[PDB]
Amino acid sequence: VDPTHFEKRFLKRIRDLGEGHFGKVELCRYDPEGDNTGEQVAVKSLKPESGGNHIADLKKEIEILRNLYHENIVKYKGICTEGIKLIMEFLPSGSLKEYLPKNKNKINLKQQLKYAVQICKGMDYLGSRQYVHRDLAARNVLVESEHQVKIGDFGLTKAIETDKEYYTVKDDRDSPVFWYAPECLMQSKFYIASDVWSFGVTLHELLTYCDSDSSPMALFLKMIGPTHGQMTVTRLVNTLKEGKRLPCPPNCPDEVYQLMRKCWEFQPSNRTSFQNLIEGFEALLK
Ligand SMILES: C=Cc1cc(F)c(CN2CC[C@](CC#N)(n3cc(C(N)=O)c(NC(=O)OC)n3)[C@H](F)C2)cc1O
Repeated sequence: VDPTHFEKRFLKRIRDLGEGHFGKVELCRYDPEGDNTGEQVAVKSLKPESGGNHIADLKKEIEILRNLYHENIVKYKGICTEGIKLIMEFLPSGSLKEYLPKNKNKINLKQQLKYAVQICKGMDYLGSRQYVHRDLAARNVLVESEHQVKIGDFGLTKAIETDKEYYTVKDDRDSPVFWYAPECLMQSKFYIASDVWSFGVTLHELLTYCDSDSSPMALFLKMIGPTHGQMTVTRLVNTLKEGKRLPCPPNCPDEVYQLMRKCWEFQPSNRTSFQNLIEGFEALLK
């Protein structure tokens, strides 16, 4: 028996956990014994279509996640082969986006900063292994417990070539533009420092308990105009070049806001590092 080999005949679909353009993530029970006692798992699969081989990308995502081992990175469980399905642990609390709005009374600033540290430890591990995530947002941060988060999705993750500072693409811009650094929006280049920018926006989300009326998309559209359509991104790049940033979350101490501002230095080289963030948060927690 290979315990990472999940037979289709035993993998029972329960419900959708999410959708994207090219695929979905479903709650399944792997129930070899057929009595509903099998373990619940999360299952990423492509909708039958995926031309610009989404299959090749999913296979590379599976290979990335199989070889990540960190307590703040969602666990690989295995595959289901037919087309292929990525099986992961199921975290029934879901993302910070579903959990924080329901648990503000539970999650105070101290716990928010611990979650901030744990995201940074995840992200520093992925950086150490020469990857750029390119999609760091609260919707991609899963709640293991009141005390623990894990980065839960690697759909856009890429290897930076050895002796390169960044990864270029212009694949499929369903891009999360309200999470992206200017060098990402302007020149489709992604540095580790780009994920640090993305982390500052995710920190803002965590500090606003992912309220939809304070979302980075809501607040940016207020700054530039909810109009604009095909002009949005320029207008956003314009806003950033003028030095405009997301405002301090209500009740966020200036010293936390100042760590978030260091994520948002226009030049990648001018940005804080994940290691420095962990230090600044740990300082604030003592
Ligand atoms: C084909 C590509 C593709 C498809 C997609 F649907 C998504 C979108 N997506 C990612 C995984 C997601 C969020 C995270 N992190 N999630 C994982 C779990 C879990 N493992 O338990 C979970 N739990 C949950 O909601 O519990 C109530 N949510 C959620 F499914 C959304 C991204 C993609 O690249």
